[PDB]
Amino acid sequence: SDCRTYGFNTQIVHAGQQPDPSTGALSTPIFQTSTFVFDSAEQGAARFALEESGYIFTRLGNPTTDALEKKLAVLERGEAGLATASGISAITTTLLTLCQQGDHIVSASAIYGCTHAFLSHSMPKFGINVSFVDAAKPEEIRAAMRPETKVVYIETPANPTLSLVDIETVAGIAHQQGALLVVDNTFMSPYCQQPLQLGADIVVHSVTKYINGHGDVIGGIIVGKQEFIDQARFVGLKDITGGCMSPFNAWLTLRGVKTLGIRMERHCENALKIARFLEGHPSITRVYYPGLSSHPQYELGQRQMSLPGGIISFEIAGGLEAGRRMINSVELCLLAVSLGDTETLIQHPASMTHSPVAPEERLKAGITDGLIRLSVGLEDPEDIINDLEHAIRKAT
Amino acid sequence: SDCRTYGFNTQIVHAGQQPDPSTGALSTPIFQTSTFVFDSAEQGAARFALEESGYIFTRLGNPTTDALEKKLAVLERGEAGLATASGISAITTTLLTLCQQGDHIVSASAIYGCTHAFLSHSMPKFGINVSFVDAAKPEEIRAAMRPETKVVYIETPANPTLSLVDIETVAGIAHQQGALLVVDNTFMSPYCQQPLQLGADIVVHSVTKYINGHGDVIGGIIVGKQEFIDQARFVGLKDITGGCMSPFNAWLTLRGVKTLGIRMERHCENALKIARFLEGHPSITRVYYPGLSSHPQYELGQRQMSLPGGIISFEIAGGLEAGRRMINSVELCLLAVSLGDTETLIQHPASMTHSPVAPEERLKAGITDGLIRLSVGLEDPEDIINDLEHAIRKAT
Amino acid sequence: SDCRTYGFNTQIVHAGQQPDPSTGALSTPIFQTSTFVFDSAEQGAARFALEESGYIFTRLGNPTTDALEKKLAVLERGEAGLATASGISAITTTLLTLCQQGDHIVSASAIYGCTHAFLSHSMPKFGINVSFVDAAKPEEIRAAMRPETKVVYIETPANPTLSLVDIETVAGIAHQQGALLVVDNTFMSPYCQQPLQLGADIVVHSVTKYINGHGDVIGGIIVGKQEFIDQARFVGLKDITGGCMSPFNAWLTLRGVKTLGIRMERHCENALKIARFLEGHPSITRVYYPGLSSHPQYELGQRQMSLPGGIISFEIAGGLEAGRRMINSVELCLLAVSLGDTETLIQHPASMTHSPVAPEERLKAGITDGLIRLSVGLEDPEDIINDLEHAIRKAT
Amino acid sequence: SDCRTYGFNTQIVHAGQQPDPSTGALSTPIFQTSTFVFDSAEQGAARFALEESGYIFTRLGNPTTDALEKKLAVLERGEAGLATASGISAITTTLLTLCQQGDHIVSASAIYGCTHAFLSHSMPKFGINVSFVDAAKPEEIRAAMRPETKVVYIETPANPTLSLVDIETVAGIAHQQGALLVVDNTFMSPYCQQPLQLGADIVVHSVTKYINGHGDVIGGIIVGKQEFIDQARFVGLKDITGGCMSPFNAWLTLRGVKTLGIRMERHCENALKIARFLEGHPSITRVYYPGLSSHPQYELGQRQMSLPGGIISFEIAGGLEAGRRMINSVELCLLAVSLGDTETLIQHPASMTHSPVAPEERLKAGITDGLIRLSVGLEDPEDIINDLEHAIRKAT
Repeated sequence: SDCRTYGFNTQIVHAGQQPDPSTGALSTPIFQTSTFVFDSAEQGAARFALEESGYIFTRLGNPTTDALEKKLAVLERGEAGLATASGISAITTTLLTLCQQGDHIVSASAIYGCTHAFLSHSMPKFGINVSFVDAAKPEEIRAAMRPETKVVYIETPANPTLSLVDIETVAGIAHQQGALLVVDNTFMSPYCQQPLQLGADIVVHSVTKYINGHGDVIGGIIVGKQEFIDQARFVGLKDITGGCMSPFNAWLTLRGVKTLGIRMERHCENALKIARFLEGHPSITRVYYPGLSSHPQYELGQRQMSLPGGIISFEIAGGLEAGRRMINSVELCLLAVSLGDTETLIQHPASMTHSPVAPEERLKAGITDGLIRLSVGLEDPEDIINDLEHAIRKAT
Repeated sequence: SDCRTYGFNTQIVHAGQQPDPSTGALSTPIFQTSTFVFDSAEQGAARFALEESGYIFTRLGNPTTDALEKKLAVLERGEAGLATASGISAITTTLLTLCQQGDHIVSASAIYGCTHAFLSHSMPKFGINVSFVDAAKPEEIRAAMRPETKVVYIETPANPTLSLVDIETVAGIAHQQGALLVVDNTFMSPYCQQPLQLGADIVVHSVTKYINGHGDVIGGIIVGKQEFIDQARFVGLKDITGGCMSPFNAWLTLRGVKTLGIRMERHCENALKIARFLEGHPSITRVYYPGLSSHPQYELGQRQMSLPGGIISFEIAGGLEAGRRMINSVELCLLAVSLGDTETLIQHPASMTHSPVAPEERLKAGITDGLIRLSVGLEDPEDIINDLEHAIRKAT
Repeated sequence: SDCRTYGFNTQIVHAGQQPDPSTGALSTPIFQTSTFVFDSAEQGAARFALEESGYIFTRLGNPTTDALEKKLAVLERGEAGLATASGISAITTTLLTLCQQGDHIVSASAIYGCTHAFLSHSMPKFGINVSFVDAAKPEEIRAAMRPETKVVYIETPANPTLSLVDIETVAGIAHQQGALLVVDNTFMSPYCQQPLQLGADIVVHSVTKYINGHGDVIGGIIVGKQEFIDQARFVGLKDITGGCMSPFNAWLTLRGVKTLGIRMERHCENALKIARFLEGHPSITRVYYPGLSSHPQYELGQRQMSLPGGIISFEIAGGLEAGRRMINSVELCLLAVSLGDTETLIQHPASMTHSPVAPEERLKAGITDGLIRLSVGLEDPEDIINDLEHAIRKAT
Repeated sequence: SDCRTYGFNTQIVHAGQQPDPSTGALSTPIFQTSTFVFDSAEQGAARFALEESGYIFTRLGNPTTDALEKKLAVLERGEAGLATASGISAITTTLLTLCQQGDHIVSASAIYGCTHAFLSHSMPKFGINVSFVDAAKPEEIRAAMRPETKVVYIETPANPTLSLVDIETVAGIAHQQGALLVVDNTFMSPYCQQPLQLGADIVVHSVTKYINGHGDVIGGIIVGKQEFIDQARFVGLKDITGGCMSPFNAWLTLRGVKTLGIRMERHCENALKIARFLEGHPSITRVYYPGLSSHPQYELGQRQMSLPGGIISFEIAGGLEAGRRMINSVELCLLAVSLGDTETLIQHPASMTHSPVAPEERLKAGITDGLIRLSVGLEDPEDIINDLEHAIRKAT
């Protein structure tokens, strides 16, 4: 049929893929090649004028990476996809394709840090100005728009305390004033949230996280309309960042994404159990998780997301020293700064990533001294709860 | 000892590599990982302040890719290396790290086309102006410099007719006026030409070509001083292009580069034989190759390069139709647009890549109707000559 | 702690694995090496006398493949593991290590065909005789034992009609007469059945099927006591079959097995729904599935297996021509002879694999003209049922 | 044309390979798949009766590994090839396919040790007897043949002292009495020696050594007539050893073998220089190398081999303690037991591999206390000579 017609789990498995026409191989072959041969001089010009269907060099396009791009276009309900070297490269290829000297961007403040440096330092050095706002208050977005504004940029849920942004409302706003809305959907995956279906124009992900899911690939993807994707490919990728994905990396992420549905169901079932345990514990002051009915935006969460996610933040009694003790006493959870792997990962920003930042500066950035972030994996939830209970008790 | 002390062939083999300290594995392991675990909260902050020796996430750095970077630093005689997703990404990470709105660049006109689009369209859209000149005349370089000029950019040899640029003379010029010189050494590899030893500040390569050598990796490398490489890594890569190399790609290129010396000796021995054959053939009007004593810059070539290279251009009698016939009649050489593989590759720009460009426009770009470009491989030179003789005879 | 202490899902994730001691890499590195270097002459003899802990050459042992072997030892509750090139190599390395000229084997008749050729042709040519029996009747096993009998060999469930063998009862029998029991657990995986816990001495699997799960690796594993595994390694592998697993293949199977629990739960949930649909359909004469209470050995199944599996056989009304029509009319299920992949696979032995065998010969081998075998995947069960209903209706 | 018509270097590059018909990809794709899909029930039976051209499962055959097999068939001038998991598996698949209970084998004594255990212990346990002789004296081969003799087995050159066997003379002998001759050509590669052209029936190699050449693959190949290769595939591989090669391993060895000609020329040029240096050194008692005119079989070497190889053995003054000191004092050569890598490898059997064997037993096995074996790599020969001179001087 057409893969766009089956159920969502059937699409995760089949979309963008078929048996190799030449041999019947069921697995997508790894086309680990730099160049592609023509059968005549005429076929050579046909392709080079983009008139012919074909490949020319991998930096431009490849059969392996084309399969991954078509799969993720189906899952997010967009026209076309484009793969990239990193999550960062997906966001920069995007915004450097759209913007030029004299343009303006409105951005959420609560976004990924490497993204925050690109927007606050690199963009202004090329003539592109950025205003940062609290995107949980849609009126702040409206008040910062200018006649020069080309793009509005948001993430949801947002780190470190998992606050939300009302995608449908923000899209309407940006579009009223002739801007595009760009959403980073890395935290949720297309299994749990679909920003294009709520009005967004372009969606980006680090596949490094849940879409791959196995902790062994650095990569990104951009999904949107065909006429935007063509410019992102033939200008942004080709003539600006040079951030292409390797064919082996595309094959590993096609392999990881086959299990996306069954991994997201288990991540989210395990995280709800662990968040209820932490909510009842007398040494934990706060628990930030969208699935708990005390979250300040619980009802928006219930309309916009099909599940509440695999990430939890929480605050331990006793501040900086207590969080340092808790982290040093886990024996099953692993200390690391990534997320979305099959193993449970834990980190304590105040004593780890943000140790050089000044207390009152982190504080205005949402990061208290006792805040711990947990990426819940696929282990038995009992075992994770037991490791947490033991480390909390010691710490406190 | 110190790898910087052995002969050049010994360095190609050993530099940047050692047996795995943990197991004795002779091959560099493939660290195909997205993240790295800390043993305590304290080790986590140590590394994050860059105080500690270690890895954090692969986008930033990885043990596999660190080996490739250290090897190529040794071979070019530079302080440090930085690997990247493509040849394009090496050049863009470089120039976007150095330049900002209001700066100026002086560039050769005879450069790789994707590089020509980045410089003529993308840079001016960010506030960075570029002047193009004929770099074989060092006076044109001098006359275009301005008080705003940060960088001079050259390739040598240059495509499509293999003209040269006097690296030592151009370095002196740029430095007199306080600019940096950036050289693309893709065509020669560090086995045949060493731009840092002649005065250049930074060297870039597509490893896609000879450094890998096997037609199965898209990649780049930048070599320079440690204080420039640190900024290219922690700002250009991390916060601008996001163009990191995958660890599998770094491992394949470490494997390919082991044979660089013996491949470059054979490429260059085969190309001199084939260029002498073509020079004596009555249906060939011109032969462009640095090893023929009739090349207009033969003596500069003899001082700056240790061998004359594996690439040849040549013009066939009868213009456009004759070149189309010749290309369609080879049976051993393959039609393709890359170079530096183990197989011999042939292309005819006028009927292939540049068919949509207007005759008189290509002409001013050095490309006549009869020009063919040949990348000589590792086959028996007799067999390649026989395939050429047969196709020329038919065509003409 | 000790991985042998956590819950089963925690073990699937963590057992046999840890962060790389040298770098902190979370993913097991790929040690794609043929040899290992010594630091002195003395360390060289230490290892060669097996006194020292270390590696020597990969055919013998490797850090990547050692991780997979230790994981699967934990999951089956055995002392040690040994990886191999194929499912076949696991069974042959096993039985050629145990047996010699003049020995005897008692085997089930209902086993995998390539195994049936090794036992009926290759073994007798080396002096080793084999008696085949119906292993669902434990008295037939007892009546075939001889004073020379070293090994009893069984599979359960068994193909093509999914009959069972009572592992606990057969172990007791073999042991009473001083033989070992060897069980092929390929169909169930250690998530659903644990033969060593019921009395078996040695368990073998093709990892090609569910343990890998992704249709991209050919491989096997043998699990047992350390003193048997040492002989299988240093004699059977080293001096008889030479069937070692590559380190890349071990890394892909470690990656696939991370999801084993969540894949087996979904395979088995989807297969029960599809088997109930087929049981109610008027054009299907029989349905063979252990989860249906009409299976002749339902209660044994309920004691020995934790779930009923992802495989179903069934007979369509109208014999040979009807089965050929049904197979040619599916549009989502794929025609192929493997099983345990993420995609649903279908086959019709009478018109496909066994077309050259004589009707009455196949018949005595359990294979009727209308028998179809289905390997249920991870797609939406509604979509699979709809594709079956459509193809059955046409066929019939 | 037909690849069988070009020169030898052209064949190393091109034979068995072509651009992918479906996409034009120049590199052979990696078909990393376990199964292959049929388009109808009829195509399924066609292939299963071996009537149709196609693949079924990788254990049996694969497009990647088929390319490697066809290349090596061309290079050795045989009809067909068959790839395998290890060098050992190539030899065992071979001899277990040919022989059965009651048969006899005549073998050289001076062969690889793992091969010596298979022949002296495993074969007699299956009813197959073996007589060992000194194959440098063709009369000993003749005197051991019996009416039961099916196969004669030789290696040349032979380890540890590089003595030779006259292939043409031994073939004539075996054939006079109706046996097959099987030659292990691992030490030479098909670039330097071609046993099928001198009368041998079957040739085997470990590709682990020179054919791969890069120290990162364990593998083997068997080359012979099509009717022998078919039985080795459909019976020996399928029903006896199960020793198939993975498709990634076949792709790495296709990539390594592209440089075989240029690597063997440099290995052999470097080894002749190093063997002349050692021949003139007053602390070295003997030098075994086929290229020195004092080798006892120099003239046979000059007729049978096109170059003299990359391996050297030599004896240091002072016996066991002197060899232990020399090995512990090299700083560029690496201590290891493999050979044929791009790095120079050294070993001292008496203090390393054979430390547990009794002095007088090793002695009868050709191994004196002072014997060192050197595998010469691709480094600068000056650097290797300097490292040897320094270590010899200290030792002595």
